[PDB]
This record gives sequence, C-alpha cells and structure tokens, in this order.
Amino acid sequence: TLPDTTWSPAVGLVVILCNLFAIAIGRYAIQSRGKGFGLPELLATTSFGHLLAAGVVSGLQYS
Amino acid sequence: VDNDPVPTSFEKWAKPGHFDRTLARGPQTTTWIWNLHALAHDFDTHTSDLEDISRKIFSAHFGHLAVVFIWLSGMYFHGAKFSNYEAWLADPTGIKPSAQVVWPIVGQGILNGDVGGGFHGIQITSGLFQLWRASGITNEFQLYCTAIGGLVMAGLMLFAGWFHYHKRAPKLEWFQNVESMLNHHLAGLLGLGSLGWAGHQIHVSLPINQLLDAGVAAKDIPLPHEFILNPSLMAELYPNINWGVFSGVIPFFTFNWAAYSDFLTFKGGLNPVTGGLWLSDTAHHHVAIAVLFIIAGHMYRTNWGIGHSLKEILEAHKGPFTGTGHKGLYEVLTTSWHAQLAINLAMMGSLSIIVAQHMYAMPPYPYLATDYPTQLSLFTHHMWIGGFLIVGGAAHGAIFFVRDYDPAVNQNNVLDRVLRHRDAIISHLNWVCIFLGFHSFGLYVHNDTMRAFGRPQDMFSDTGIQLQPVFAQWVQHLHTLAPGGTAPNAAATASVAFGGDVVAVGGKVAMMPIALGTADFLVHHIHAFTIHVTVLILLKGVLFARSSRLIPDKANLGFRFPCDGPGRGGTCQVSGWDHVFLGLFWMYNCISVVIFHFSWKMQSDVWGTVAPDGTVSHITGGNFAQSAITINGWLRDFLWAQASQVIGSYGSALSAYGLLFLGAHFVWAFSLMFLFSGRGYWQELIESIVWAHNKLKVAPAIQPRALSIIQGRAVGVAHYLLGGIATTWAFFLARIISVG
Amino acid sequence: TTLTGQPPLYGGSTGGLLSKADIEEKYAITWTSPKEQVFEMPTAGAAVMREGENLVYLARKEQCLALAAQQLRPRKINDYKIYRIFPDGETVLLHPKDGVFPEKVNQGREAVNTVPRSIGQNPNPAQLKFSGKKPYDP
Amino acid sequence: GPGDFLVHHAIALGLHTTTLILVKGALDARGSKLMPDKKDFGYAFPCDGPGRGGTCDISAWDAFYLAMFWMLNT
Amino acid sequence: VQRGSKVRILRPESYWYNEIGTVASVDQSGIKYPVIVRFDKVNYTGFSGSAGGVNTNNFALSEVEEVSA
Amino acid sequence: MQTKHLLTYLSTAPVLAALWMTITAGILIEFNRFYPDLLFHPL
Amino acid sequence: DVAGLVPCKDSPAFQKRAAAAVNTTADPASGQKRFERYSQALCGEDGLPHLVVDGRLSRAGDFLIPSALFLFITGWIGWVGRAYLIAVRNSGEANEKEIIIDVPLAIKCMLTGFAWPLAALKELASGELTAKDNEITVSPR
Amino acid sequence: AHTVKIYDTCIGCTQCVRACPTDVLEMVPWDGCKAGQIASSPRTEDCVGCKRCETACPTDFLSIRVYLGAETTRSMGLAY
Ligand code: CLA
Ligand code: CLA
Ligand code: CLA
Ligand SMILES: CCCCCCCCCCCCCCCC(=O)OC[C@H](COP(=O)(O)OC[C@@H](O)CO)OC(=O)CCCCCCCCCCCCCCC
Ligand SMILES: CC1=C(/C=C/C(C)=C/C=C/C(C)=C/C=C/C=C(C)/C=C/C=C(C)/C=C/C2=C(C)CCCC2(C)C)C(C)(C)CCC1
Ligand SMILES: CC1=C(C/C=C(\C)CCC[C@H](C)CCC[C@H](C)CCCC(C)C)C(=O)c2ccccc2C1=O
Ligand code: SF4
Repeated sequence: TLPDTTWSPAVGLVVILCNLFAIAIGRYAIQSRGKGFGLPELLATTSFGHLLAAGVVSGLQYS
Repeated sequence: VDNDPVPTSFEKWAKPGHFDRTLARGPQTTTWIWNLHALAHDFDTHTSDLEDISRKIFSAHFGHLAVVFIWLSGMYFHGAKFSNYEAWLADPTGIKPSAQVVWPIVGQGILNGDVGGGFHGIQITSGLFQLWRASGITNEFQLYCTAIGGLVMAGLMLFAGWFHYHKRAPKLEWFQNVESMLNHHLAGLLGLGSLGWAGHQIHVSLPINQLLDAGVAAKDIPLPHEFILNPSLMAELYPNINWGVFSGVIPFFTFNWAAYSDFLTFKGGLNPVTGGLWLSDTAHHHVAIAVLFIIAGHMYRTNWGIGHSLKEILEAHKGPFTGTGHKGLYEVLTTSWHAQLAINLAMMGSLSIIVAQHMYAMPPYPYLATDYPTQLSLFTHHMWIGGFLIVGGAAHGAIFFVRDYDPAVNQNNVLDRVLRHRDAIISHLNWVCIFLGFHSFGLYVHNDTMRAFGRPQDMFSDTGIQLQPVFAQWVQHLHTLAPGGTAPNAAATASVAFGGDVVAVGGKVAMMPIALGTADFLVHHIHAFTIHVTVLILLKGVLFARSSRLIPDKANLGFRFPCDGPGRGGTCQVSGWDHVFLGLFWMYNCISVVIFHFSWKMQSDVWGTVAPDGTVSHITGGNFAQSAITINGWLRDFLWAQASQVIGSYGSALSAYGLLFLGAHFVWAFSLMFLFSGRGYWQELIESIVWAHNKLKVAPAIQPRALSIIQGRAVGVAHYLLGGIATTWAFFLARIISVG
Repeated sequence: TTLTGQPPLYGGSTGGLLSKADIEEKYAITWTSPKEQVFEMPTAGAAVMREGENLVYLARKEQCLALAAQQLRPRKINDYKIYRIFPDGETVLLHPKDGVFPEKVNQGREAVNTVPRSIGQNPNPAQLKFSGKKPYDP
Repeated sequence: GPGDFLVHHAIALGLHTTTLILVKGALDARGSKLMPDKKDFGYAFPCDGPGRGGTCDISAWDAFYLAMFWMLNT
Repeated sequence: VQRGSKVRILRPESYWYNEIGTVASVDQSGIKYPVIVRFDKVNYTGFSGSAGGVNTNNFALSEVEEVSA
Repeated sequence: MQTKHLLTYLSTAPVLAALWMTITAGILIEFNRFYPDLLFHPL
Repeated sequence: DVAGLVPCKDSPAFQKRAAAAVNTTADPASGQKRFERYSQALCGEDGLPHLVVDGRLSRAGDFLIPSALFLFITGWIGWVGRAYLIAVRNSGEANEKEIIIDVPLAIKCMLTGFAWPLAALKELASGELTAKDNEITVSPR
Repeated sequence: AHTVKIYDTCIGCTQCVRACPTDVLEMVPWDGCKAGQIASSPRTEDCVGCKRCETACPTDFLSIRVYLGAETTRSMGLAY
C-alpha cells in the first residue's frame, strides 16, 4: 500500500542521524583528505547521508 | 585548449588525398580514387599523434550530431507540413500514420494511396505519430518549431565542430580525462536528459495524454504552457498535491511521496485504451532513471579527492586464474580509440537489439501496438542496426589488436592470457557451433524427412517427440505470478507477453500471451547457433589478428590485407577484415532468422482481430506450431504464403514495395558476381577494353584498374547485405500494410 | 648442437609445439639480449627476454624468422641463430648459414636456380611435351 | 509476341556473355598484360598471389568456373 | 641509344610493349640490359589495393627502337 | 585566393558529375511536367 | 497492319482499358490524352500498343526518330569526351585534369558536339581517328 | 617442393631476399647488373609459396618466379 511518508520530526531526525553516520563513515573510509575534512569531503558526506536517509525514511515509513 | 591550430581555408578542399602520403602524388591508377574513400575516416593513418587524432574525432562527432539533427528536424518538418498527424490524433485506430506525399509526375502518385482522413500519402511505419502523441504534442506548429530547433541545433553542432577543430582545439589530457568524462556522461548527459524528459512528462506528456485518453477530441486541451501556469488544470488530474510553485515541491523536499504516487505510479502492463504504456509509469521511470544516473556520475575522482580512479578499480580486480587480472587495461583504454570503439559499438548493438525486443512486448507508445506495421518495422530495424553495430565492434577489436596492442602493457593480464589460449577458445567455440548446428537444423530436416515420409509421430513436434521449452515457460510463469507476488507494489505485469489476457484496443489485439512450444524451442536454438557461429568467426578474427600457426606475422601485414599468397596451401581471407567480412554474412543469417521468427510468431499467435464477443482470429491462424518445425513449412506457410502481398502489389499504393522487392533481389544477385569471382579476370578483361579505347585515341590518362581483392569482397558483401535486407524489408512492409 | 640459452619468461600457450616437434622436426632460435626486455612471441602473448642468451623452440622455420624480424631486429638484436632440430637430437644451423645475413652479398655463395634468360624467353609447353623438361629449366 | 522478343534478347545476352567469358579465358590462357607467362603455369592454378594489384581468378580454369554460372543462368 | 631518345619497347612480356618511353641512362658497362627507360603509364607492380606502380625498367639494346633522336 | 580554391573543388569529378546529373534529371523531369506519356514520336 | 496487328482505334480492348485510364501526371485529364495519342499506334490482342521496328516510314516515329535522336545526343557526348581526353593528353597534368575537370576546356569541347558526325567523318578520311597497331600495348601469345 | 627461379633481368635490389619469410633466397656475387649481386634460391625446400618475393620485385616483368609444385609439410606451412 501507498505508505505514510509525511512530514514528521522523525524524518528529519533520521536525516540528521544518517548525515552524522555518513560523516563518521567519511572519517573512516575516504582516502584522499588533502583535497578541499575540507568542503569537498563535507559535501560528499552530506550527500551520502542524504541518499542513505532517503532510503531509510522510505524503509521506515513504508514498513 | 589551443588557439588557432588549423587555418580555416579552402586550399585543402582543392587537394584530394592531402590527408595521406600515398594519396597525394596524383591518381596514376583508378585505385587511388577508391583508396581516397577507403582512407578518408582513418584518422589513425592520417597523422601519427593521439592529439590530432582526438581533435579530428571530436569535431567529426560534432558533424555527425549535426547530420542527425538535420535528420530529426526533417522528420519534424515532414510531420508538421506533409503529414496527417492531427487527423490521426482525432481517430487513432481508424487512421493509419502517414507522411511523405510524393510528387505526381510519372506514375508515383498512385503511392499516395488513401490512408484515411482525406489525406493522400505514403503510410509511415517509423512510429513518429505515436512518438508525438506520447510526448504530448497535439497540433503541428509544435512540430514545426521543433524542426526549426533541430535545424538551429544542427547549425550549433556544425559551428562547434569548426570551433573545436580550427579555432580552440583541446589537448590530449582533456580527452584522456575519462573520470570527468564518465561523471559528466552518467550524470550530466544521461541523468539530466532523463530528468528533463520527466520534466516534460510531469508537466506536459502525462496531462495532455490523460486528457486525450478520455475522448477530449484533441484541440480543446490547453497548450502545454497552461499546465504550469494554471495548476487548476492540475486540480482534477490527480488532486493529491497542493500543486504550487513552492508548496508543490515541498513534498519532494520533505520525503513526502505518497502524495506524488498518483502520477508517479508503478502500474505496469498496458493502458487498456491506447495499447501503449502507462505514461504515469514512464514518468516515474524517467524520474528514477535520472536519479540513478546522477548518483552514478559521482563515483569517479575528478578534482576534489572523492571518487574512484578507474585504474585502482581495474588493477585491483585480479584473481588466481587471471594472473594479474586487469593490470594494463587502463592504459589500453585511454590510449586506443579503437579499443573504446570496439566496446561502444558492441554495447550499442546490444542496446539496439534490446530496444527491438522491448518495444514490441511492452509497447511503450499509444496506438503503436495495434499498428502492426509500426511494430514489425521498429523491431526489425533495431535488430538490423544492432547486428551491424556488433559486427563493427568486432571489427574495431581486430583493428585494436593489429594496430594498438602493446605486449609490454599487457603482461599476464586478461588480454595476454586470452591470447595465450585462443586455440582452446576457438576449438571449443567450433565444437559448440557444430553441436548447435546439428541439434537445431538437423532437427528441422529430420522433421522435413519424417513429414514427407508420412511419419508425423516421429517428428520433433508438439504431437510427436516433444521438446518443450520448460525453462522459458517457467520464467514466463514467474513474471505473471509477480504483479501481486514478488513485485507486490505493482498493478500489472511487466508485459502481457509473459501472461495475462488479450489487451484489445480497437478491433485489434495490442498484446496477448506468447506461449512457447516445440517450434519456439527449435527456432531459439537456431538463433543460439547462428549467434555462436557469428561469435566464432568474429572472435577468431580478433584473437588471430596478430598471428597464428599459419601466418606468424599477421600484425605486420595489417588489419586489411587480402592474403599472404597462394602458398602454405593458400592463405586467402586470413585477415581480421576478412573475418569481419564473413561475420557480416553470418550476422545477416542470424538477424534474418530472428526477424522471420518475430514476423511469423506475431502474425500467428499474437496479432489479428478480436471479435465483439472476444474471440481472437490470428492473422495466419496459428500455423506456427505445426509449420515452423519444418523447412518446408517455413518455405510454404511463411515465405510463399506471405509474399503474395508484395507480388500482387502492382497497380496499387504498395507498388513501390513490389518494385523494391524485385530490385533488392537484383542487387543481392549482383553481389554474387563480386563474391564468387576474383580481380584477375576483371583486370585481364579491362585490358582488352583498354585496347579498344587505345585504338580510338580515347584511353584515359588515369589507368583503369580492377578493384582490389579486399574491395571486391567489400562490394560483394555490401550489395549482398543491401539486397537481402531490402528484400525482407519490402516483403515485410507490403505484407503487414495489407494484412495489418 | 647442444643449444644453450635461458628460456624467456613465457607463461606457456596453446600455440606452441605439437606432435610434429617430437616425431618429425622442430626449430630453435638463440639470441643474445643485452638487457631484460619485453617481446611478442609468434605463438601469441608477451614474453620477457632475459639478459644473455635466450633459447626458444618453435614449430616452424617461419615462426623463428617472424620472431627474428618483427621482435629481435627492431630491438637491435642481430645475433640470432636459427637451428632445425631433428627428433633424435641432431641440429643444423639454418638462418645465418655462412654467418652473414642472406640480404648481404657474401663471396663464397654460389648461384642456385639462376636461369640465363628473361621470363619471356622461356620455351613453350607445346614444344616441351613428353619429357622431364619444364619451361623454367636452366 | 513482345514477351518472346524480350526473352529472346535475354537469351542473346546470356549466350554472348557466356561466350565472352569463355573466349576471354581461352584467348588470354597463354598470358595477359597482368601475367605474360601464363603458359608455364598450366590451365588450373589458384592465382599469382596478391602482387601486381592482386591476381585472384586469373587462370583459364577460373574463366571456365565463372562461365559455368553464366551457362547455368542462360 | 642515348638519354632523352624516345624508344619503343620490343620485349614481349613487358607492360609497355609497342609503347614509347624516354631513356634516362644508358649504362656504359657491359651488362645485359643497360637501357633505363622511364614511362608515363605505371606498372601493375605493387600489393593489392596499392595506388601506385613502377614507371621505369631495364631493357637491352635489341629490345628498344629509337623513335626520335 | 580561397575562391580559386573553391573554383577547384567545384570543378572536381564528384561535384561536376553530380551537378550535371541533377541538371539532366531536371531536364527529363520537367519535360514530363509538360508533354507526358511519350512511348513514340506521334508522327 | 504489320504482322497481324490492328490499329489501336480499331481495337475493343484498347477502349476497354481507356475507359479507366489512371492519371500519370498532375493533369486532371492525363490518361485521356494518353490513350487518345496511343490510338494512332498498332495495338494487339491485349490492347497494348506494340511497336514495330522496321524502318517503315509510315510507322517511323516508334523507333527511327528516337534512334536518330539518341544517336545524335550520344555521339555528341562521346565526341566531347574524346575531344577533352585528347586535349588534356597534351598537357602533362592530365591525371589532375581527369579528376579535377578543367571546366572552360570542358565547355569548349561541349559546345562543339553539335557538329560531331561531320568532323568525325573527317578523321575517318584523314587517319586522326585510328591509332596504328604498332603503337598500342598488346599482351603476348 | 616449390621451385623458385631467378632470371637474368635481376637488378640486385635485394628486396626479394628481405621479403622472404622462410629464408629461401640470398644474394650472391654476379657481374650481370650494376649492383653486382643476383638473387639465388638455395633453400627451396623451405619455400612455402607465399610469393612475397614476386610482390617485392621491381622489374617488368619479374626477375623472380615461384612455380608451385609438389606439396610437403614445409611448403604447406604446417605447424603440426
Ligand atoms: C567553415 C568552413 C570550413 C573550411 C574552409 C574547412 C577547411 C578545412 N578543413 Mg574543416 N570542418 C568544418 C568546416 C570547414 N573546414 C566544420 C563545420 C567541421 C565539423 C564537422 C570541420 C571538421 C574538420 C576535421 C576533423 C578536419 C577538417 C580539415 C580541414 C582542412 C582539409 C580540407 C578537406 O579536405 O576536407 C573537406 C571535406 C569535405 C568538403 C566533405 C565534407 C563532408 C561533410 C561534413 C559530410 C557529408 C556527408 C553528408 C551527410 C552527405 C552524405 C552523402 C550521401 C547522402 C550520399 C581544410 C583546410 C581536416 C584537416 O585539417 O586535414 C588533415 C580535418 O582533420 N575539418
Ligand atoms: C561508431 C561507428 C563507427 C566508426 C566511427 C567507424 C570508423 C572507422 N571504421 Mg568501421 N565499422 C562499423 C562502425 C564504425 N566504424 C560498423 C557498424 C561496421 C560493420 C559493417 C564497420 C566495419 C569496418 C571495416 C571492415 C573497416 C572499418 C574501418 C573504419 C575506419 C575507416 C573507415 C573509412 O574509411 O570510412 C569509409 C566509408 C565508406 C567507404 C562507406 C562505404 C559504403 C558503406 C559501407 C555502405 C553504405 C550503404 C548505405 C548505408 C545505403 C545504400 C546507399 C546507396 C544505395 C547509395 C574508421 C576508423 C576500416 C579500417 O581500415 O579501420 C582502420 C575497415 O576496413 N569499419
Ligand atoms: C570519353 C568517354 C568515353 C568514350 C568516348 C567511351 C567509348 C567507348 N567505350 Mg567506354 N567507358 C567510359 C568512358 C568512355 N567510353 C567510362 C567512364 C567507363 C567506366 C564505367 C567506360 C567503360 C567501358 C567498358 C566496359 C566498355 C567500354 C566500351 C567503349 C567503346 C564502345 C561504345 C560503348 O561501349 O558505349 C558505352 C559506354 C559506357 C556504358 C561507359 C559509361 C559512359 C561514360 C560515363 C561516358 C563518359 C562521359 C565522360 C566522363 C564525360 C567527359 C566530358 C567532359 C566535357 C567532362 C567506345 C569507343 C566497350 C568496348 O570495349 O568496345 C569495343 C566496353 O566493353 N567502355
Ligand atoms: C545494408 C548496407 C550494406 C552494408 C555494407 C557494409 C560493408 C562492410 C565493409 C566496411 C566498409 C567500411 C570500411 C571501408 C574500408 C574498407 O574496408 O574498404 C576496402 C576497399 C579498399 O580497401 P583496400 O584494402 O584496397 O585498402 C588498401 C589501401 O588502404 C592502400 O593500401 O574500399 C572500398 O571498398 C571502396 C569503398 C568506397 C567506394 C567509393 C565511395 C562512393 C560513395 C561512398 C558513400 C556511399 C554512401 C555512404 C552512406 C551515406
Ligand atoms: C526534442 C528535440 C528538440 C528539443 C529540445 C528541447 C526543446 C528540449 C529541451 C530541453 C530542456 C529545457 C531541458 C531542461 C532541463 C533541466 C534540468 C535537467 C534541470 C535541473 C535541475 C537542477 C540542477 C535542480 C537542482 C535542485 C536541487 C536538486 C537541489 C536544490 C533545489 C534545486 C531544485 C535547485 C530539438 C529542438 C533540439 C530538435 C528535435 C529533438
Ligand atoms: C565486376 C567486378 C569488377 C569490375 C568492377 C569495377 C571495374 C567497378 C567499377 C564500375 C563502375 C561502373 C565504375 C564507374 C567509373 C566512373 C565513375 C563512371 C562515370 C560515371 C558518371 C556518369 C558519373 C572487379 O574489379 C572485381 C574485383 C574483385 C572481385 C570481383 C570483382 C567483380 O565482380
Ligand atoms: S586467390 Fe586471391 S586471395 Fe587467395 S591467395 Fe590467391 S591472390 Fe590471395
């Protein structure tokens, strides 16, 4: 069924937690650090967190 | 990027053969002229530097894009001024699509037979009318300004070519930047285009098509500008978003897409009104395609320390059987243009074959499924384009191996170890070819012999010794227990071909389940056999382009040489070019059998008419299951039976198809003169004709020479392909215009 | 005889010797390379040429000469010797037979199959009927 | 009638071209400007190799072989 | 003959039989074919697909005939 | 001068042949735009 | 009347197919005047105007006048080609002149084709048409 | 084996000997040309018949002629 994906504080909480988790991943995975953690690393971590959160929000409010 | 590399001048226009060295000494013989056109687009032989070669390729691609845009704009102009598009939009089923009103000078006006609506022109099979309805175009002025836009885009590519060759031409590292290139072409070229067409599907195509799918009688729709100016038109069409310039995009920015689910749907199946695809599904499709392509264009390291180098990926990927694995493929694929052309031609040929096999079975445009001319034409066209491009990919693989292969680059990598057991590879492929040929064609001629014997119980049939395609049937089963099962959040199946019920638009079947029996098993193994032999020829050409046990120095002889003489028993057609030459005939054989299977199975088990009660009367009435198991049945119930339309065409609008059927037979048979003979006879005959000219003080200063051995083979295979393909084209089109 | 030289770093291939090498004849090429290099075998693939003496067994004289012309000669290695090896073990030196390459005129060589006339001056097969006589007979 | 006229000229074509191939092979069997020593190589030989522009189907046997298609067509 | 004298070829097997070419050098030494005749029509000589030929050849004195001086 | 190098390109065999063929195609086609169906001289 | 033929005016089948004449050109009448003009010819059983090729000056327009017209036009073409090839053979750049046509020389040849037969007869009178048999390359035998 | 004959029109350009893939020909002293060398074929048992030597010959007609005769393992080019 078409799920209940709506504006909730939990959606933003999940997005923020996924952004933090992607920041942690970038602080554990990303090889090149002299570039730019600079702006290029930060934007990369933010976009990865956004993508993972877009997955997580759909999975949570589709469950 | 340089400044003024090449002076734009007309001086070298006056000099044919400036680009080579053998081609600028004057034409002493005739062969020079042929060599001119043989050597024009061989930028690798012009100069000996990757930079000039890459600049040449860049601005040649510009010219090709200009030519394609000229073609596009021509199509849109002919549909906007010389077609029946609006009349077709008024009555979709009753009107066949047509354009190209011929000039009434000598007979030809009979080919402007009535297609319906009072318009008189040649019925088109390209599916352009369906494309314009699917895109949301309603009137013809949109197509006219699209033609204007195509001409201005062509002018843009033309100027860009002149600019990026003669004025500001890039350097090598610009071309060699495969990282920025692949990031721009996954994301920027593909993802942006998919997103923008979704921006044409969210705002234009879905509104216009949803309004058309109810009977609004075209013209009374608003123009596509009004559907973003007025969300009040978006009120009744899927009400469940606020529909505003800030409020409407808020649900995307807030992870709120259940509101968007009204037009971003995953229904599948077919629209039971047009016989096309659900355009809401195509909109949601293009959205997801765009997003995945923009994600994919963020994996390559460009300037900011994020992304992969393709090299680390490649040289890392290596296993215990493959030595050093992919160590050295990065240098190969950023140094050889031919190594890239091989893959890209093969991949685009595979995409074209996929496009052929997809746009028939999930018919994606409104009123093209019930237009059997359009469906047959599009399948067969994309199959031929795919086969030609695959053979070209094999050709440029052979060219890469002859010209651009370096052993120091490739030591114990996958390239090197493939070359070191080419004999095992070719022998096993040879064995598979013989096994497949026996256990498919011998099955056919066994069936012919037992049917002539009066032993139908001894045949490989559904009434004799059954060969049921159980694996294809079970895959067909799993796709129909899946619009509620393994694909739960989906209304209908991927296609009705795997199962379902007769989608009946108008009086005609749009798509019905294609059941698979013994005849399908036989013709699929025939397809596998023909593919395997084409692979055997082309892979033997690619793997033995450098050397063999017969000629250990084929790399010195080149890619395009006739032979190494009558010795060693005879070494005719050893080159990689000649393997491409043979693979062209075998591609012709494979694709011809594939499109014949398509034509017969569609006319026998899918297409036809649906009675008012709901009984499907197929066009050939299901003769496939009992006649496509023998060669006699293919000869009689497919070739002899269905060619009656193309041969009874004299005196009607199909007359040109009968004329081209005969002309294509002629060109195919003309090919055999070039294919069976050799140039020695022709040189000795040209000698006596030269005597005849020399007696009358009329022998030319440019000496008449017969075509070379390779040119003789090239002319023969070109005429063979042209004639056979055009024969099948004229036959297909006449038969399916008359019965469809 | 007793051909000496290290085998190059060649990973093996299916294009090398067959039964003819063991029962009829085979061939070898020896050469001296000044350094470790890379080259292409006639039986496909990349091999690593050692410093010092390299010895390679091939199935045909033509493969040995193809290796000598397309690989050894552009790398300035013009010291190679091609031998025909018979299955019992007897070897005969073949390509630099007198020591000087055949494209260089060496005093000490006699003319073989030289016909003291033009091609057009050859006899006619009709006159040259029942006999052992051929139109290219000296 | 006119059909008979047109087919008779098709037959005239067929006879003339089959005769042309056979006669060109017979009269150039001794040699041509491409190969002026063809007597010494016999009636049936493959070619004289890809040199001199290429010499496929140069022997007089090859003219028989090419005229057999024309005889069958006629 | 001499350099610059147009000579007709009498060699049967030559591509330029009964045709005229200009002598470029007569060899003073006693070789079999000392006359070096250059022509305008190139040979058949070359590989298949080669857009070239050979326009000079060596002939004996008994195989050329001085047309002009 | 570049128009003398355009005079040379618009004098080549493919260009002159194509131009003359277009001319003779026009001569024949615009002769059947007028007096049509001429199997024989009417006499 | 020749070879059992009837004229197309006196042929029933001719009028039967004339009653349904398809319009070849853009003319509204077209096939009407086509069959009216074809009526003068010698038709047959089928009602198609068979042509007779016998000289037969009464029935001359079917072959002889087109024969003369083709011969004159193609002789023009052949002679202007011969003239151009002869007049570029003098200049040593002939190989360049063959693929890059010397256009003024081409027109100079082309405007002279109207007098193609008489001039050609003159060559047949003089010896400037036929080169000798010892000036032309021949293969050995 | 194949028979490779050399006719006295040889100019000693050496190009046939360099074109031979199987080391059949060589150049030997001869006073009949300006170059002072004539092609010779002392090793026709290794001739495969490829006629690269005839493709290499500049004289009209050829100063080198290959007559394909008896076929052996060496002349058929067999690695087996
Ligand atoms: C502004 C006009 C102009 C002028 C004066 C020149 C002049 C020149 N160009 Mg250039 N060029 C131009 C525009 C121009 N170009 C444009 C718009 C492009 C982008 C397509 C190019 C891309 C380009 C490249 C890659 C190269 C040149 C080269 C050259 C030089 C060689 C001339 C030559 O032989 O090729 C002239 C060729 C033609 C006149 C034929 C044109 C073919 C067209 C584009 C396609 C025709 C096919 C068409 C679809 C019809 C199909 C036929 C079918 C239907 C039967 C010369 C100085 C070459 C060079 O520098 O020498 C090595 C070279 O490398 N040009
Ligand atoms: C992306 C597509 C692509 C590109 C860029 C190339 C590029 C190249 N190819 Mg190639 N090839 C391709 C696809 C491609 N190919 C395909 C699909 C095939 C399978 C047929 C081939 C098979 C092939 C061979 C066998 C060879 C090449 C060669 C070459 C090189 C020179 C070509 C040349 O001289 O132009 C010349 C173009 C012509 C002379 C056109 C000839 C006429 C065509 C074939 C028929 C057209 C008929 C028309 C469609 C319909 C009839 C019209 C008529 C009635 C008027 C060049 C690098 C040659 C090479 O040596 O590589 C270095 C080489 O020998 N290609
Ligand atoms: C100057 C042009 C010219 C002339 C005067 C001739 C004349 C002749 N040819 Mg020849 N021929 C030509 C061009 C020409 N040819 C070309 C371009 C080709 C290659 C297609 C040939 C191929 C050819 C063959 C195979 C044979 C002849 C034969 C003959 C003789 C018999 C008549 C004939 O066959 O008619 C028919 C001629 C053709 C069908 C050739 C096509 C017509 C060409 C295109 C005309 C050339 C026009 C020229 C390019 C324009 C120059 C004008 C200038 C202002 C630019 C005859 C003397 C036959 C013979 O040997 O007789 C015993 C014969 O077997 N020709
Ligand atoms: C259904 C269509 C039929 C498909 C045909 C596919 C043919 C496959 C062979 C590949 C050909 C492409 C590679 C060429 C390379 C190739 O392999 O060619 C081979 C042959 C000569 O090559 P050689 O081996 O003699 O090359 C020797 C030289 O490199 C110097 O040693 O060239 C020709 O056949 C003549 C072609 C031009 C004929 C004159 C041009 C006239 C107009 C051409 C344009 C027509 C319209 C084009 C489309 C708009
Ligand atoms: C068909 C055709 C044509 C046409 C074309 C056209 C007309 C089109 C188009 C087009 C277009 C017109 C396109 C567009 C587009 C777009 C896009 C693709 C977009 C984008 C975007 C973005 C970048 C966004 C971003 C964002 C984000 C995500 C974050 C923040 C927010 C925002 C929203 C800002 C022509 C004529 C050539 C020719 C023929 C063919
Ligand atoms: C017929 C044939 C020939 C002869 C083919 C030739 C000579 C092709 C050339 C024919 C055309 C007609 C050349 C046209 C020349 C000019 C362009 C004509 C002028 C045209 C103007 C009117 C435009 C070969 O050379 C050959 C070689 C190898 C294997 C098979 C064959 C083979 O079968
Ligand atoms: S027949 Fe032709 S292709 Fe075959 S070996 Fe002889 S010359 Fe070469």
